[PDB]
Amino acid sequence: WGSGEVKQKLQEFVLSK
Amino acid sequence: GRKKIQIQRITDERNRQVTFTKRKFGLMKKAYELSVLCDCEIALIIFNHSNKLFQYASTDMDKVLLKYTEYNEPHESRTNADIIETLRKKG
Amino acid sequence: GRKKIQIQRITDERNRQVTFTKRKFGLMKKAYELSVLCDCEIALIIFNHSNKLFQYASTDMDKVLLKYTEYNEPHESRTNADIIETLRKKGFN
DNA sequence: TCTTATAAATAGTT
DNA sequence: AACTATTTATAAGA
Repeated sequence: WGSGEVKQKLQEFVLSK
Repeated sequence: GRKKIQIQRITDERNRQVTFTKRKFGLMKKAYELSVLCDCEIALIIFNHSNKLFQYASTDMDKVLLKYTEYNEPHESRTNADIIETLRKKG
Repeated sequence: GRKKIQIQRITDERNRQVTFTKRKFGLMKKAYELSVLCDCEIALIIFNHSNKLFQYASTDMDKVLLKYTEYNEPHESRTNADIIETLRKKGFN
């Protein structure tokens, strides 16, 4: 939920579908 | 409970909030129990009527979310509509 | 149930599988009920003991996950340790 | 897979 | 903030 790598990876995963 | 209720939106604001707190805990308690009995890892994400966030993970939300991104195989995915259909079938 | 159980790991493989299927449905049903009664949006992610994936969302999983990534305030966050703490403090009710 | 006896969660009142 | 009668969930049976 905050600025970091986990947030970035989840966002990328959802958007790439 | 003292009476059976219909599963429909509660419009009384106090009752909605009381119900939310109680049932949110109940749901997390059932998640804890499933995680221990069946050796699984669980996460819950909840946005309430005000769009405030509440979360639970049996151990670590970071790990659950990262693993979620790696899973490629077909898997079970259900929604409210599916649950309602199962309840019709159950009668 | 026909007999009282305690909350501990099930070692019998068959019983574990049966219990998992039944309690997984029960958990998703409670999520459905909370979502409708209280106007919540809910996602549930479950990895079983072999790390097979099962999911539920009240309406749309992708919407809930993206809202999670957009949230930029402190909020209530619980783990099994918190649940146990609440149980230790609560009454027999 | 469904049913049944019994335990757990909760609706209404306080 | 607690209480309890009842509805709902489920552990073991069919």
